[PDB]
Amino acid sequence: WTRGTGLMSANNIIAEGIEKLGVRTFSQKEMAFNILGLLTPEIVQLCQE
Amino acid sequence: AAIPENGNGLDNIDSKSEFAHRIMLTNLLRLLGAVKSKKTTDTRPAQC
Amino acid sequence: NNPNELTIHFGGAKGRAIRDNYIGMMFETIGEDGALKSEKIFKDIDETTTSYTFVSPTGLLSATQFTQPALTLMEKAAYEDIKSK
Repeated sequence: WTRGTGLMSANNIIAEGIEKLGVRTFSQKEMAFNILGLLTPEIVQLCQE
Repeated sequence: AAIPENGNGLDNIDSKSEFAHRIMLTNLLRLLGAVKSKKTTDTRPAQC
Repeated sequence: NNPNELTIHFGGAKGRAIRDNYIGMMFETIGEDGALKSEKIFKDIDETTTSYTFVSPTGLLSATQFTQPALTLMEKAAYEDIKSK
């Protein structure tokens, strides 16, 4: 769940709601952090096998 | 890359959905399939 | 097609099988002082290196470690052609 602008502005009002279950949503700088961590040199060698 | 499409149900798979399926899949594979043919070196992988 | 520089890439499974050729190629040169300087000169290729670049401003075929395998291949190409006749 990425919380961003655009056409998902009608969905940001319930991100607080499903986070009360023990689940977490993400801002765009967080799914920035989460995919750039797939480019670490230990994942990079792991993708090659 | 993707297209914003919404309201296209199964009865309304329309031309914006055939163009979004080409953007997101049947020409994403041609994008990965073309970086393959331009590679000649097996020592440089391209992490998709 | 003589380049001015060449990047060697240490890529996947067979690419890590290529850079450990370069790690094992270690020359030892003791100094004039008698002390055995057992030192590492290839800091540039180690267990984290994924690419190394050979640089020569004149051209690679004029650089020393590439000019001499180009000759002895050419001179054996001319010899074995002469020998086959």
